[PDB]
Amino acid sequence: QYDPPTGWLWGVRPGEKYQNEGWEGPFFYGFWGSLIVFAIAYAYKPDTSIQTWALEEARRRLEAEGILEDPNPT
Amino acid sequence: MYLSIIILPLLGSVVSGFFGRKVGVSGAQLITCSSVIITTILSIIAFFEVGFNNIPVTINIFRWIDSEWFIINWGFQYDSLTVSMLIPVLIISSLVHIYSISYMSSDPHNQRFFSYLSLFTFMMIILVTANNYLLMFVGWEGVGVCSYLLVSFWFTRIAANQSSISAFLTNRVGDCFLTVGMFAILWSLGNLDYATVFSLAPYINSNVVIIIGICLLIGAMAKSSQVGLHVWLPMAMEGPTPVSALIHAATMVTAGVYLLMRSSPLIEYSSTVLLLCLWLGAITTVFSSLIGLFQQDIKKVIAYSTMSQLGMMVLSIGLSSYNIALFHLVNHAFYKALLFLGAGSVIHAVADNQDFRKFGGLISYLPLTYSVMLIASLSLVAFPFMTGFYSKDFILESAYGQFSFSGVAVYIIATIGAIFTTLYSVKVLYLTFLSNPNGPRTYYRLAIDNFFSAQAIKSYKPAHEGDFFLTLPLVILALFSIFFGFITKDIFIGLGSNFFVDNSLFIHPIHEIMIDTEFAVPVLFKLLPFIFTISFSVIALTLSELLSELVIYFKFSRFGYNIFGFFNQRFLIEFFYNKYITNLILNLGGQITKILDKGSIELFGPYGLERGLVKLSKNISSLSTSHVTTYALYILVGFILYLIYNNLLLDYSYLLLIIILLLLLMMIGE
Amino acid sequence: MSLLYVLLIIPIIGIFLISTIDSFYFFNVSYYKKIALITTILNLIVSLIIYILFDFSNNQFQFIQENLDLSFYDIYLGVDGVSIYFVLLTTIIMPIALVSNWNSITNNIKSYLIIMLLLETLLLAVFLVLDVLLFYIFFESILPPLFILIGLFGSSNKVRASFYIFLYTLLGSLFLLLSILTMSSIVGTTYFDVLLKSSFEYTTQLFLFFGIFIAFAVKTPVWGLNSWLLRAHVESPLGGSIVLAAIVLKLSLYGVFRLILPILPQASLNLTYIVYAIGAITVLYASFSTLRTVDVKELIAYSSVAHAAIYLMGVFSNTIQGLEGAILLGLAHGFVSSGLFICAGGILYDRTGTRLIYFFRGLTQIMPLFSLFFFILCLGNAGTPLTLNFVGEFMSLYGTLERLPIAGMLASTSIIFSAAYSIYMYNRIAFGGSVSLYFIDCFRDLTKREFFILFTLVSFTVILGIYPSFVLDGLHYNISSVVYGIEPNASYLT
Amino acid sequence: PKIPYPKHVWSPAGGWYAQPANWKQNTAIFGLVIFGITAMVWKYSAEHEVRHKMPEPDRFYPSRYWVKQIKDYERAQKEKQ
Amino acid sequence: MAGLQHYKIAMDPALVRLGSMISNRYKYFRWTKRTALVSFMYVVVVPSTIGYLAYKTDGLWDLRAKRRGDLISER
Ligand SMILES: CCCCCCCCCCC(CCCCCCCCCC)(CO[C@H]1O[C@@H](CO)[C@H](O[C@@H]2O[C@@H](CO)[C@H](O)[C@@H](O)[C@@H]2O)[C@@H](O)[C@@H]1O)CO[C@H]1O[C@@H](CO)[C@H](O[C@@H]2O[C@@H](CO)[C@H](O)[C@@H](O)[C@@H]2O)[C@@H](O)[C@H]1O
Ligand SMILES: CCCCCCCCCCCCCCCCCC(=O)OC[C@H](COP(=O)([O-])OCC[N+](C)(C)C)OC(=O)CCCCCCCCCCCCCCCCC
Ligand SMILES: CCCCCCCCCCCCCCCCCC(=O)OC[C@H](COP(=O)(O)OCCN)OC(=O)CCCCCCCCCCCCCCCCC
Repeated sequence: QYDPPTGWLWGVRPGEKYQNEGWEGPFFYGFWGSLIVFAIAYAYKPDTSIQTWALEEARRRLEAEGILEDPNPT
Repeated sequence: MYLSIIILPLLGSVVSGFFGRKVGVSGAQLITCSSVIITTILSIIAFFEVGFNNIPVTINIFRWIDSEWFIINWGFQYDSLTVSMLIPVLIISSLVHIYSISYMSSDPHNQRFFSYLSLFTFMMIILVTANNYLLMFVGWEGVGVCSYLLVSFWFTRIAANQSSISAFLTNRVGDCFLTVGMFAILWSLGNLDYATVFSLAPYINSNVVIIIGICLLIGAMAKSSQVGLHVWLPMAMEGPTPVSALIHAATMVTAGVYLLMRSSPLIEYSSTVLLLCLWLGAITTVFSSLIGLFQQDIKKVIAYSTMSQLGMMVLSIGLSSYNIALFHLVNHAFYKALLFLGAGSVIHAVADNQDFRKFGGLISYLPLTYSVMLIASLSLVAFPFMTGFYSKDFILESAYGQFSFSGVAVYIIATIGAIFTTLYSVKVLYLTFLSNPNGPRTYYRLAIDNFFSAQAIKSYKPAHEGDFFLTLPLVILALFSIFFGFITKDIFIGLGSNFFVDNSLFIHPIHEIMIDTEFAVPVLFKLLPFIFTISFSVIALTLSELLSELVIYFKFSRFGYNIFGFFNQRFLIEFFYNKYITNLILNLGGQITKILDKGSIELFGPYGLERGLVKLSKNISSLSTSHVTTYALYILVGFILYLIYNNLLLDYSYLLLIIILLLLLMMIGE
Repeated sequence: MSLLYVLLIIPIIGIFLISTIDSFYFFNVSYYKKIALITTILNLIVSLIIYILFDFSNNQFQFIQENLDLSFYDIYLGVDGVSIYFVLLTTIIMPIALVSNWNSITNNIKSYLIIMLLLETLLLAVFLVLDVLLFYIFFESILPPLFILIGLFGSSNKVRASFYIFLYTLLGSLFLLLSILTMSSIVGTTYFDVLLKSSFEYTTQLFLFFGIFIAFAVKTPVWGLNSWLLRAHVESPLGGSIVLAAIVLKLSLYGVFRLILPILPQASLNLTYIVYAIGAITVLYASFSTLRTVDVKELIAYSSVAHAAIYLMGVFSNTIQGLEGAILLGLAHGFVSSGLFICAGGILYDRTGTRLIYFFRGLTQIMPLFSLFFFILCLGNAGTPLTLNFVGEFMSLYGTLERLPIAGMLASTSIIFSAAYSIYMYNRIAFGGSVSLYFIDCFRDLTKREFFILFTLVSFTVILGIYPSFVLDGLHYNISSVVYGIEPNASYLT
Repeated sequence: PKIPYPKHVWSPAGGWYAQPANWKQNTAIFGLVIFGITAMVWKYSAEHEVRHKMPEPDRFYPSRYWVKQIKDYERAQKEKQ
Repeated sequence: MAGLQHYKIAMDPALVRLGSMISNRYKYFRWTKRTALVSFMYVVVVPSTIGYLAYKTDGLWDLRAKRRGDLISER
């Protein structure tokens, strides 16, 4: 035998509904909201890290030797 | 498939634990078992795909940590060794999830318990699938956290709280050494990815390899319970029995063994660490086996028995033959998951009780439960032509095969540990099934014998056995303890087997001793462990139920009483630990908070300045009497002092000393 | 109006609206709290816009606005990699600090919000100013608002606490001011772009180093100069404590990058064995001491001391890894210590009215959401992997070990004791028997507010713990500029 | 017997003896969510697995059906004569 | 007791008295033979020992790309 799932989420008794203190508006839409929007813009952000700029130069400089193979020789 | 083996236990653990309200108790059991079984099956295929056809599979997902030289990626790599260790890990985990369907049926926290068991499997799989040391260490810390949460599962019990802190902190000591070890890899090689460390291993400073090698052995020492850091594994038997079987007897304890085996292409070039591998593993065999003989708890005897098998793997690592250690790790895991799960039936059988001094009868009450022990016991003591025979009775021979003082000495040590191995094996078997009933009559009261008059339907409790879910893993594990050892002995031993030509494990040609093991060893020493095993069983079997009083005579002497307790108190490597290590730190913290922080640093600091300056401030103000005649005198004296200083060409140091004096006197009252 | 100047202006507009809205509407207190929260949200939104436009590999200060109307004391703002993430951490933390006190102030709410909003403008100004005197002016400007915050809204011993944090900081800063004035006299200017170009003589660098280090040691704090933290961080209001631990501790760390690494490299190299002895001592003495601390917030306050020693050892490693680890650990400690103070000072202290650990037991039985987040924050405080705390600790400790192995090993031992004190506290509160018999009333679990200021903090540490590249990508080129040394065959190309 | 437990405590793991009347239904929806991610992961692992050795045609290597690296090799290797 | 009403606790007088003694203990520290030695061990000797070892071994080693036939000792 098993019990039915019980418990009050956020302390709200089964009779009533969660009351809003006024922080929910700005926090869920201004704070988190802008944090998802920023995340979307970050996917489209150009990549300006020093590493990828350096790997491209490191590649050619390695292609001048026998370590790597030139896709477009000469 | 290769990456599905990764996420499937993770998903199963997330849904069961974070939505146990939604799927309920049975919903959680359905997902964790299904996700682990589907994952288990895919590993079996991966064994064929990778081990048998020799295709190592590289899978790199995205960079984890990228700083200049360190490029640690969430990369996974399948080779022969990681699929070797994934087989027992998934198989016993499948059998432990299924086994727990019954063991925890009365527990009020089933969803949480099954969530933990699937997270540990995910952390074990991450540990062995990683292609670098840093990502491996995540699973290393992962199984440690999963071990802590599963020991403390009954968190209202104070003694199981102390156990989980012992599990967490003792292992954390090992991880500090391991963390330092990865620093030494990073410092010398630029990164800590496997294909780099082992590509450059034969070429780096020998002293570096010792610095490297020692560190991860200490980390391996903590996670496999070696004589130094070994106290968590038996304390870790405060968790539910399947946790003891899965995490503390067959999978995680074998992480330290796995670390040395994956690092074989590196530590091979350091005999100093390899020699330290040998004797260390040799020591913990007699250390563990002796203590286990004098343990009253069934699980606590078994904990000492795991520590012994792992010690023989650590021993085998020192013999430059890591494949045999790999052979024993898989073989030991099955017999062990058998021994504990079947043991759990015994505790579930009578009263949730596990003390030897109140066990007896039960040979007919639990026929199947007894049978699986005997298969497991003989596999553990390496009875001829069994699963443990092909692994345990090959390490000992390998030690003589290396003809040196270290190789011969550890033989003697291991054989003595092997001698004491069968005694607790006998003690477990005899005192629970083949002995007189030492428990209350409630355990042994069948409805066939008329005892009660009215309450005949109930009040019997005749120590019944378990349901299907409890016995299906018991039967399945029995076959692995008979036929799996023989079937796979050619993959892992063979004569010139090429199962590891992908370099997964590495053996240097100068360190090979396997040829002498098969031929140079003398027949007498090859069959010597069997002679002791089949002999010392009869003395133990004759010392009980036949003589039964020679031992008590030894017990009540002064020599026996001191020996018995010493071995029962586990060599006292926890009394000096608790008092001279743990409480030393606690007193060091006490002294610093009470003498310095709440003490001298306040007196030789803000509090002293506040005391003194208020005193100094009040004395100076007392000279302000508002007596106009007294003020006139002060002006004149200040006038005279300024004339002296400038007219007499005074040293400035005289002036400053005078001011310091005037503060000193003013600092003094009256 | 540069984006950087927008950052300093929004919180000042919020102060204006907070203190004038009653002339346009008895206004409700909820209004003030909503003005203040939205104000910090728009400041976060602007800092996110800046980060999108920010370029990861530029040696020029970015988003600078030309003044050209030179005066004696002008405010120039600019941002590069080393300052960009401290600015983001300040803008993320302060909204969480505002919500963490939504219900627990109940008096002088206007004063609390104005002080909190002013602190945001000052702390942001610290990370954005392009002048060493400008740096000092903002590093110290926060003391009077900090002094009055503790005294207005602090606990029973808030008088001794507010004095300690004011006088410690001033006394140390006065020694930093002396060092800063010597620099401006020799160079004629404290502007970054021209002061870093200069070269100080070794003994000048030596005496410049003591003056600056005395201030940075009071603010780290180092062990033995940390009485103020024990008092202030505990007696402060919860929002104050979050700002004090997650932002104010970082000013000395960011100040090491702008005041000693570029101009005092010889002094830093020749004195590392003194910094490391103090750093090693702080790691052990603090760790042992917090193991015996009985006030839950003081235990969590004392943990900050131990971790601050680890990233203090990193910044003096002269290695790429140590410096990146130091910023990443300082950022990681900002989220995790903020969560642990909300757990202690916000969740436990509001239910019980006490912070003694003796009174807590078995809280998991009635409060499984608190324990779930508390454990994840106790793991992060122990440096467990998949938290940004591990990536920072490992990189910071690797640099410490490589620069000087004896200090690295000792600082490494913190892997044991951080775990030790973090898990031991966790068990005496969440585990370790059934619910404490001292509780007469039963307790409720996390409110929606408490759940979402913890979920937010544990999300930041975990996501950054799995992909720290988000932060490391914008530190690689700028961190490179502060390294001092040369390779035998790469130096002096021709 | 079952130990008494507070009814006011909400735990996401379900609590003391939680089993909702709709447990079978929810266990199916979550399984589907679990299945789809694995399919998403399987598609990833098929695309990005790397192997420097190719399995022989006769051997039991069930991955040749769904991985791209082997399928491209076998497709190209079929062109003989 | 505080500004915001909390739950009713069984505020044990003994534990309350213990937590006040700790907060007030700094006022009662005194210089004695014991307190001078402990305060001199922790503040001077042990730190100066680490400083001695750190000073003496600064630059003693480099592990970077070290090979056989090449030592770790740098000085
Ligand atoms: C967790 C480690 C577990 C334990 C494993 C230890 C394994 C052994 C390593 C020991 C080690 C590694 C550094 C450890 C820390 C580095 C990074 C830390 C860990 C990074 C994670 C520390 O050795 C140091 O010890 C110092 C003691 O003072 C010495 O410094 C100086 O001492 C005085 C002059 O010798 C000065 O007067 C004093 O001014 C210095 O101070 C040096 O011996 C050396 O610097 C290096 O040991 C090696 O050093 C070299 C040179 O000796 C030796 O080579 C030999 O040299 C010829 C004559 O020697 C021999 O003819 C020749 O045959 C051979 O070629 C080796 O044989 C071995 O000894
Ligand atoms: C590194 C920081 C964490 C990163 C990962 C964050 C979580 C990722 C997913 C983890 C797997 C899912 C875990 C679900 C656990 C069950 C749900 C639960 O919390 O129930 C609370 C349960 C409630 O379950 P309950 O249903 O039994 O509650 C009612 C009964 N009482 C209240 C009496 C218990 O509370 C507890 O009893 C335990 C308190 C501590 C909870 C810790 C749970 C694990 C948290 C994640 C561990 C992550 C390990 C990371 C390892 C790092 C490796 C380097
Ligand atoms: C970028 C460079 C910026 C340079 C500075 C520019 C200005 C910065 C702010 C300086 C002071 C501004 C004060 C703003 C509030 C003024 C409006 C006001 O009247 O607020 C009143 C408020 C509540 O009082 P009330 O509502 O009237 O009474 C209700 C009783 N039931 O009562 C209060 O709000 C008082 C709040 C406590 C005091 C403020 C915090 C301590 C400040 C110390 C002042 C000295 C240091 C100044 C530092 C400036 C910034 C560095």
